[PDB]
Amino acid sequence: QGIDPFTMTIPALLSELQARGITLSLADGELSFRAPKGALTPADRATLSARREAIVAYLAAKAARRTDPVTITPSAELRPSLLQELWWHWYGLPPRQLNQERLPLVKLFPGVTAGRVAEALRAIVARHHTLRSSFHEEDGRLTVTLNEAAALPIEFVEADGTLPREELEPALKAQAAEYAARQLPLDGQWLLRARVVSLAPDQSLLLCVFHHIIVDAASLLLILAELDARLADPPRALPAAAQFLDYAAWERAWMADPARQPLIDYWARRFRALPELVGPLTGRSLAWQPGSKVDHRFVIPAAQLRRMQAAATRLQTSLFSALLSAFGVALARWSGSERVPVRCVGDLRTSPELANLVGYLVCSDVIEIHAPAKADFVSILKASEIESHSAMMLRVPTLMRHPLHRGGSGIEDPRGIAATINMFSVRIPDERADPPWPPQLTRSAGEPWPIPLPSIYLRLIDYGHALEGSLELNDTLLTAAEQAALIEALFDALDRFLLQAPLTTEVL
Amino acid sequence: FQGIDPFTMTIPALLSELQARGITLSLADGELSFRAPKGALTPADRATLSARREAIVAYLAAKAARRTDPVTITPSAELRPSLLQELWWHWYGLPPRQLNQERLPLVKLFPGVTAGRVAEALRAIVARHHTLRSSFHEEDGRLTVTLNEAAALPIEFVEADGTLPREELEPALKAQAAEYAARQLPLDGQWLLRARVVSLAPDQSLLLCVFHHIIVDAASLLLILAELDARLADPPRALPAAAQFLDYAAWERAWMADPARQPLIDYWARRFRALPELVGPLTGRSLAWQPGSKVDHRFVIPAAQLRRMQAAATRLQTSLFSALLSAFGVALARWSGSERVPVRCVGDLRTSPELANLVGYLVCSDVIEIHAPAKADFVSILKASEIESHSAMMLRVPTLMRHPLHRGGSGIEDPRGIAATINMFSVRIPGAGAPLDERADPPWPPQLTRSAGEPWPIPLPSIYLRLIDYGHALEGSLELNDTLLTAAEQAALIEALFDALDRFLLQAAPAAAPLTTEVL
Repeated sequence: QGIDPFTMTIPALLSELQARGITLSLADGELSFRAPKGALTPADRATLSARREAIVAYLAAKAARRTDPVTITPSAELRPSLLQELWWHWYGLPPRQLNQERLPLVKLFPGVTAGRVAEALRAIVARHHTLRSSFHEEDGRLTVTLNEAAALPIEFVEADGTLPREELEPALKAQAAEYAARQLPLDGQWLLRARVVSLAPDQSLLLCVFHHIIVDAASLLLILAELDARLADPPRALPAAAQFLDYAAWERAWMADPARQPLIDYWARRFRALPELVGPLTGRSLAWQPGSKVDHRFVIPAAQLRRMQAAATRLQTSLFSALLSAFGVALARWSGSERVPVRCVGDLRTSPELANLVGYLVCSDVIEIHAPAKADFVSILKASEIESHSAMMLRVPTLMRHPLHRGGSGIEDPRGIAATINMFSVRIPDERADPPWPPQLTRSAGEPWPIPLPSIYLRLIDYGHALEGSLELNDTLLTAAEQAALIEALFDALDRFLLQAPLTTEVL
Repeated sequence: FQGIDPFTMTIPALLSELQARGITLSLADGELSFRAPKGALTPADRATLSARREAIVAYLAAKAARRTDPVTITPSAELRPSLLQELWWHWYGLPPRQLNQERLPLVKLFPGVTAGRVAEALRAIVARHHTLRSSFHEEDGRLTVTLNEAAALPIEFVEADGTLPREELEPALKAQAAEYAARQLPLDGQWLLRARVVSLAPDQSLLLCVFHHIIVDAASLLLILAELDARLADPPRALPAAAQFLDYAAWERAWMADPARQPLIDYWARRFRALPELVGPLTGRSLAWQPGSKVDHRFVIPAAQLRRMQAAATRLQTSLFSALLSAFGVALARWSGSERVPVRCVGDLRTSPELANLVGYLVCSDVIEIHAPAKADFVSILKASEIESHSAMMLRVPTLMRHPLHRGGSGIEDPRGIAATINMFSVRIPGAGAPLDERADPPWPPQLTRSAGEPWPIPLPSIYLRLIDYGHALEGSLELNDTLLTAAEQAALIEALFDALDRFLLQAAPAAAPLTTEVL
């Protein structure tokens, strides 16, 4: 619990009161509290009185939140979703699309014929109607149509499955790479392509590419799970799934309700108050600008990842939260600013009604991490956990997703926050006790972004046995010395706060 | 608990973080070395240690100079004043009216025991612990100490009418005790204690003693009460072995004169030059000790709230004392507006078995600085302050911030520059302390009793919080210089203290009590 409740954030103030058995509620503009007798102290009452405006604003936002159950009713309307409009109008149709428009799927199906794989894939496409979307503009109005699943041209090619493991693996890897590198234009007829490689009469390799406007990473996992179930012998039952087209109608209705206005206003106000980070050596604003996207990839192997999970347990927190706090501390140290906003990528599938919905359901949780040099890590961690829970409770689907060229309600454009983090876990099927630190880094070639590029974007996937990371940077905005210092700051934070949680004597 | 900027942590906190990783720093032949698992010390660690090498070596040199167990006290030392007796004598002088804190009273009823048996036991205690018989005088200005004979102690016998009704007898006995305790016991008097037995009846005796504080501390008062109980029990209990304070005094003088002490002195002198200065939040006046009027604000925390405070300290994995110290420091920070609060913590040198049961004056000070930035949380302040208290206790010097000086010194003795003192100790004597209060919902804050002012013509501790944990209750007295702090400053400091106790130690501890809804 903080020392000065008068200057805590409202989420932290409310959480502190919650831990002492005091819960606040808003009804008809009247603010009230429920607690055991004498729990609310005169000092509490003075704080609540001094900060009444902010408290009631926060509570009105909370009243406008998405509440369970999310009840999706079938919709006769076929129209672009709010997020599809944001994507289409922001990214446009450049002659070469950004690589992030394409999401590949690569899966070997031992024992299964190419025809059975293609049949299962086509049935998936027939089932989740959003997969068949096709977009075009008429008079500036974006419109969507559905292809017929029967018309999907699934390609069949062959490879010699009897080749030795050490020639066959590179050949298949090169086939997948070439396939995934082809353009999948946003205005194309189909927003996916599928190809089956027959390794043998009963050995098949599936290669798909889906357009990111229609499919998120969680949906790729859903598609793989549905494939495994359909191709098992005998096939397993398929869990029911709502349709994204129906969700899209529900979401447009939910967003157009004036009841949302307290929530929108809350976020808009918070974003006006966000500080600006600058290059530590350049003083340039770190708001998003065009540039060259360079990816710095690394893998934390099993032993170190296990130490990190142990440290996270000892801090009574998730691995995600520990990593988010280390990232914020690294950014504070690197930038020189003790207040660091971070855009955290999340998944709107947080209720059973949305569990198996195939589509685009990516969202953002924006928090502000405070790392004063006098503080300890666990304290920053605890504060950030509170901010993360509040942000997740108060999610708005369009919030800091894609930038805007116009308009908006002040919550949509993410360009003013330099740093994004995107962490998730995968649990679908190294061990050196001698891993170096820092882990080995591979620097990618630069991808040209003629449009604003996330200045700093840390992607992390926890596979259980390893943690894959990619620090994507605007190599045109950050100097090489700035980039190296940020990498050093990141690895130092990870080591100090998460790794370090026979005896020799040396003179120092 | 690990800080964000190790470059600016205190050395005790830095060493604590490294220890948590199995990294131990040592000093040998002026060379700083480290023991650790083979890949533990990282380049960032090494850069921090190299940049802070001078202060790290100074701290370890202080630690090497520390008091180490065992304390081996040689018996039958020659008789001379202790270092602390000289400090007391020369500081306080012999004013025509002494300060009340010179007198420590003892009041104990011994049902079933005749007056002669009580007097025999008390005299034997006086015969056994020779420092009790000290008497002071000057020879050409040099403080000199001699011993009275225990046989010559004039124990007074008086009577009280034990058959009077309880409501006549109890006030009468309390007035006898109060009058007896109020008489002067001059520092230069022949005896530095006096004893009187009140016969309520031939076999009902009330013992009244007064001891001079230069010779007896509060822990020794408890030791004397325990020894009386042992001596008067049937059958009598063995008496626990005790070293003599006179011999400890010679041991301590030699220990302080050893040149090996110099790095330790040096460390503290340097720490104290760096102490911030606190000022009154409404006056802007320095809160260093000044003459004035001592007013005591007394209160009692009853059983139900004390149990909640103890559960909070258990949940924070700390002692009740550490929790109370951190709450006091946070209150001082909020009240004063200063995020850095020095606190003189009164302690007891009896921390090893060689000093257990030693009757005498063994009071010491542990000085720490509590850092309470408004954005910090309580548990991190608590954890850091624990580290500071452990280091300070390890590096104790008996003369450190005990009594002020008119002259001389080594830069560590005078405590006047620290506004706030805390003095916490525990008692586990059945029936001792405040009346029991087993209400499950006692009011908060506790009722406050303000004493009349005592005139201090010499520098008076500006803020002194005394706390006694009796098990069933926590008795408190906040002693304030009523000439220095305005009434509004005093009220605000008391309110800050009670708010910190409530918010960080009491709250979340109602165990499913009735819920009410109120409009704000």
